[PDB]
Amino acid sequence: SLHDSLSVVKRTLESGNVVPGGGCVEAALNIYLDNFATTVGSREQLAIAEFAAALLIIPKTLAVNAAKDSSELVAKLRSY
Amino acid sequence: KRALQNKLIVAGGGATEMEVSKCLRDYSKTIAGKQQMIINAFAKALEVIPRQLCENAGFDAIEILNKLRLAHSKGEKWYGVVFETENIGDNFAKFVWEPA
Repeated sequence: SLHDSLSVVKRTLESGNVVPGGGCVEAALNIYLDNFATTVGSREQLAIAEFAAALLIIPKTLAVNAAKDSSELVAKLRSY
Repeated sequence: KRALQNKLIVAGGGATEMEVSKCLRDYSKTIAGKQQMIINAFAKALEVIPRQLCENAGFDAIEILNKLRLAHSKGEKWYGVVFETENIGDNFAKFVWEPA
């Protein structure tokens, strides 16, 4: 077990730059990119908005696989 | 007729729908759960009016809707679809109004 635990912690530490998972990146980009879209006002505003929305498939899928109601788990992320 | 019967008016040409849609998009920012998605869907559905007003008139609905959203965020709550020359403008000053 110690050999396993050291491998798990090492893998995390090996990456000099880390970003929180669990939907943090996708949910954060969803909101940030949605604001970005508002600076265009042409055609890319729609492509950016749909691109941003697409990233929510990850926290949505994770919630469904957890047997939890994605409509609350994902919505709460958008709020936070 | 309505100019004499209804003293309480709001700007037309989608201007009223734009202000409601905006206030809904902001309201939903404080709502969590299933209600958030439905409120936003309502805010989106309201845009069917300025959308179809543009499309049926032969206008570039995508450009006009984008200009309406962005121009409205500046605080001018009477922006709407102009049918004289394809653009957006103050439909209250231009006397394009509907009873409240």
